[PDB]
Amino acid sequence: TQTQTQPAGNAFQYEIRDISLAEFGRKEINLAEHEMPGLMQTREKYGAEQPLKGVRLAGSLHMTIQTAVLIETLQALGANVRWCSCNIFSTQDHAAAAIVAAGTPVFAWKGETLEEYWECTWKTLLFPDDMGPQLIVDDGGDATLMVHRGFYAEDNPSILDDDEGSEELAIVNKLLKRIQKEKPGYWHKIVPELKGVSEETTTGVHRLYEMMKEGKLLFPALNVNDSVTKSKFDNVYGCRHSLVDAIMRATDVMLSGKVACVLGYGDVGKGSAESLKGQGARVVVTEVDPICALQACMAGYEVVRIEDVLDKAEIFVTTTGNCDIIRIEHMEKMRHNAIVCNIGHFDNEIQVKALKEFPGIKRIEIKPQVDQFVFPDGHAIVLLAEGRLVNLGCATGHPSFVMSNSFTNQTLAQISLWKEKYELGVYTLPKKLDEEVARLHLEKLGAKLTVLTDKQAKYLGIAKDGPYKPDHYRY
Amino acid sequence: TQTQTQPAGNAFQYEIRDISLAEFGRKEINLAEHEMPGLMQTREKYGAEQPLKGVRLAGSLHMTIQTAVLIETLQALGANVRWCSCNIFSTQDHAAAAIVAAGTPVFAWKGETLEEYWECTWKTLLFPDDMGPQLIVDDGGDATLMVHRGFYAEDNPSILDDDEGSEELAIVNKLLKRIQKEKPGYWHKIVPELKGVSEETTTGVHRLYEMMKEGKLLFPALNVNDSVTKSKFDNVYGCRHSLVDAIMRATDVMLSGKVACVLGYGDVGKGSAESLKGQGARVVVTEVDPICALQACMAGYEVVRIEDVLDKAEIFVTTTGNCDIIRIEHMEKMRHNAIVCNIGHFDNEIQVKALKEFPGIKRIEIKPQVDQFVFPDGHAIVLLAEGRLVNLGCATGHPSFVMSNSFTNQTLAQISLWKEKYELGVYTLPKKLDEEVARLHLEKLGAKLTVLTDKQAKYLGIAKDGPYKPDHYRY
Ligand SMILES: NC(=O)c1ccc[n+]([C@@H]2O[C@H](COP(=O)([O-])OP(=O)(O)OC[C@H]3O[C@@H](n4cnc5c(N)ncnc54)[C@H](O)[C@@H]3O)[C@@H](O)[C@H]2O)c1
Ligand SMILES: NC(=O)c1ccc[n+]([C@@H]2O[C@H](COP(=O)([O-])OP(=O)(O)OC[C@H]3O[C@@H](n4cnc5c(N)ncnc54)[C@H](O)[C@@H]3O)[C@@H](O)[C@H]2O)c1
Ligand SMILES: Nc1ncnc2c1ncn2[C@@H]1O[C@H](CO)[C@@H](O)[C@H]1O
Ligand SMILES: Nc1ncnc2c1ncn2[C@@H]1O[C@H](CO)[C@@H](O)[C@H]1O
Ligand SMILES: [K+]
Ligand SMILES: [K+]
Repeated sequence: TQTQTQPAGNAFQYEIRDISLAEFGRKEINLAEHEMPGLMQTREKYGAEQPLKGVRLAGSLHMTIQTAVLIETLQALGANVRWCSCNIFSTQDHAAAAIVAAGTPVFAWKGETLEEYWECTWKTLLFPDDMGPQLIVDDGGDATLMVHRGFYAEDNPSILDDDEGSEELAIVNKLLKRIQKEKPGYWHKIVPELKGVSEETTTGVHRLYEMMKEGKLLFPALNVNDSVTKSKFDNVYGCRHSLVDAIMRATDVMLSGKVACVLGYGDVGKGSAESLKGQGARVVVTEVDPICALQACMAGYEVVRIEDVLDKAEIFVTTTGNCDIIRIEHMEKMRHNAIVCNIGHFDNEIQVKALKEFPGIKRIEIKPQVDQFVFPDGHAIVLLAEGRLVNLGCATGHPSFVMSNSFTNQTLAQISLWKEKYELGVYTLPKKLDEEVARLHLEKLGAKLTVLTDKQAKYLGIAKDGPYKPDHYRY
Repeated sequence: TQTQTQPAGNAFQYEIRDISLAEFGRKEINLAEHEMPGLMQTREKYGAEQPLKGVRLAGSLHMTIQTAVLIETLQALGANVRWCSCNIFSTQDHAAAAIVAAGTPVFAWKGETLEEYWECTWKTLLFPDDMGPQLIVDDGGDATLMVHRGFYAEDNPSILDDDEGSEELAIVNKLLKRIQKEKPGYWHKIVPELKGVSEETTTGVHRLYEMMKEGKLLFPALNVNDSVTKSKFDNVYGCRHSLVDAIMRATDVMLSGKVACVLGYGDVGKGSAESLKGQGARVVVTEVDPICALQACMAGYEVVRIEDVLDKAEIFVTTTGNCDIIRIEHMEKMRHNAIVCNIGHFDNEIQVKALKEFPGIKRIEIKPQVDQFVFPDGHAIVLLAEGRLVNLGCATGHPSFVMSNSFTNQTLAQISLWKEKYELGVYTLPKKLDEEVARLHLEKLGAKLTVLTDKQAKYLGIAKDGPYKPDHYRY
């Protein structure tokens, strides 16, 4: 994909698809602001204080219209922002253009190659005068991964020669090796000034705990995914909206009456099942966790192993955050034109590589991000977004109103990481702030909260203004 | 209510309504055993070990057919059991009779007075030879309350002279005064031998933390309510079944098209709203917690203050565990024959006392536990179960299959309290045991659980046999 970079001598750097989309992007941002009252009210509340004044802030998170409102909230609070997407297909090019037109470095376009993706991550982290970010907003942990690998590779450069059998890790290694030649010691220079990362998603938080357990985490992390107002809203209701949206845009297939296999029944699987059930699909669920499996049964879904429904299901959606959920031997047995997609993580929930390399397979692009793979025996499957996040790759991701929850959490997390003294570890926002995120969205919905009386507050032993629930409450 | 006590010289004591109901109770217990695979498999698993051999075990928990299977599970593991109900209307007299016919002390019948209720609690706690329980199963904390008040009043008997403006506390104080006269030092004798309590319900757990906060808890407690397989199944799906069941049995009123006000949207409120929505009611929800309120909005419910639906709703259900949810000034404004009921706690969610004492009000019993209160202006309301737990008071409570979750947790909690050396505090069962509770119920449902491969287990950093989720996971 041919891109536009900043003119020579421009005040700031960028790389996007098309700056002429800016006016359209700005119109949709204006509409989205009205749909994001929590984010806009937080922008107003902290505006005078300027809590992020001058902070070098790098974000690696889907460059959508919703993220544009987050970027401009962080800027309204004083931050000096650079941004890239965290997925090669998730950028909305009009959002990127509108943000560049406002003067902000963005390195993101829809349809990046993997090489381009990591080059964009580097451009985002590299601030002028060979500086780095003082705070990072991350979704999936790729920016955090690059910082850590760059730092540890400066101590032991041989790790840049072990790709672990991963073509993508080879890309990262080659980039880091080039940076060692161009900017020796860069990562050791910038890590002491990087005061924290706020991480958006379940897989990114898992990566943070891998690092913290090995004693390798280099700076504090705020787990935004596990705010109640994120995990229980974005992951559930966001996917309820955006999964079926993407399937409809990509394929225009009727869901009603079809068997749809949802693999996983965590937060994303729960919302995904509801997304399809609302259209009259008969949803069947796979799970490894017996509690989640029992929840699916109590919702009226049949709990199956994938092999049990290869002759029945015509839609498969992976939601696990795990590897090798839909294997090549499964796809060999699927019904003709069965739709195969992933809403969980990266691209390894489906064995996309083994599918592409299957002997004698023929690939036909129906349209961008919709690929029919025809097997020699004559049956085909339809893969969406090359097995990457389908809601963002084939539609527009979650709608603004729910992203206002997630991004109010991100804003408060950035403020907290900057103002508070966190030790090395992974933290969550206090429950009273989590409650505030929800509270800010009630007025637009016409929802009126009841206020505890003095007698009731004493009876329950809680304050009228919260927090209302014990620390361990599950909602 | 005329009761039957054991014959003079009987091997054991009891007080129930009618022993002739035993054969009917036993038939329903036989059916319920098939619906409770978690309990029945737990019997087989721990049968040889006899982990509760000889343990004096007192239960204060709704004397239902489901509790009969729990009692006989505890006995099948060796326990020496005595039982009473924790609510004056919740006993199923046939269940009580079937358990007495099997040789077990039960002090419970449907329609006790408050004085009789506390006399039954005392008969349950008092073991032969002036002994007490070594373990307690409690639901709502009444037995735990009596033990603590008995112990502390032996140090300061003037505690028994302060009724605190409560007729029911006056009943407890009068009984404790008699026990001080008949058996001085009884509570100081039995407390050192009482190894723990396992508490079934949200309100009882709240009481445990209040005692912990005051430094007054006298023995360890296992919080059964907050097992995942209890709170997210019993409190939710149990009420989804048993709320509408009770409303239908009590009133035979069509829910479809009516506005039904559910006050509270925690676990019980969530299940209650689903109970009514399934019949085409238009559910409106009240809440003090903005997170729970936002969840209700995302489910398509209008969130209101009760005052905005007094001219609309014809059903009101309190689910809060809090006091003074439905006030007399609300009931004065309700639509004619509006149904008013409580599925939360005790009898103070609705201002039943103020209703009974309202000037000029007329009470007409339609049938047991269904009372029409006719106001002087001609409008009436229909109060269910005198404002006590409506599912247990006007129907049969939760169905056996979901109680198998709760009662497998109770069984495991009793085993744990007996075998492990807990300190003074409130504890929950380990996640792997919580998962086991769910796993035991999958076969009857036909659910097929997937097993992680070695590669997937390594990828996620978990064991193939669990636990599958972080400690703080909310499901
Ligand atoms: N695309 C989006 O917009 C979006 C939104 C939120 C989160 N996410 C991503 O979605 C993924 C899931 O997130 P979550 O919050 O639902 O996590 P979760 O832990 O709540 O749920 C994942 C579930 O997958 C199950 N699972 C794991 N391996 C399995 C297997 N082999 N077969 C069947 N089930 C299996 C687990 O038991 C678990 O219940 C993560 O990668 C997360 O980052 C994506
Ligand atoms: N009848 C049954 O079979 C049964 C089953 C389970 C639990 N319970 C009982 O039900 C009650 C609720 O339990 P839970 O697990 O749902 O507790 P919970 O804490 O999950 O929910 C209670 C909800 O009530 C809300 N609330 C409190 N005061 C309010 C007010 N004035 N107006 C509106 N909302 C208000 C709280 O914000 C909370 O979300 C407890 O008393 C519990 O012991 C009964
Ligand atoms: N419209 C969107 N804009 C930005 N991020 C999104 C959008 N929809 C979903 N996401 C995020 O993508 C993450 C997965 O990488 C989810 O945790 C979710 O918060
Ligand atoms: N059928 C039943 N038998 C015994 N206890 C029940 C039944 N239905 C509901 N309960 C319990 O009553 C408690 C409320 O006192 C709930 O926590 C729930 O576990
Ligand atoms: K969107
Ligand atoms: K029942």
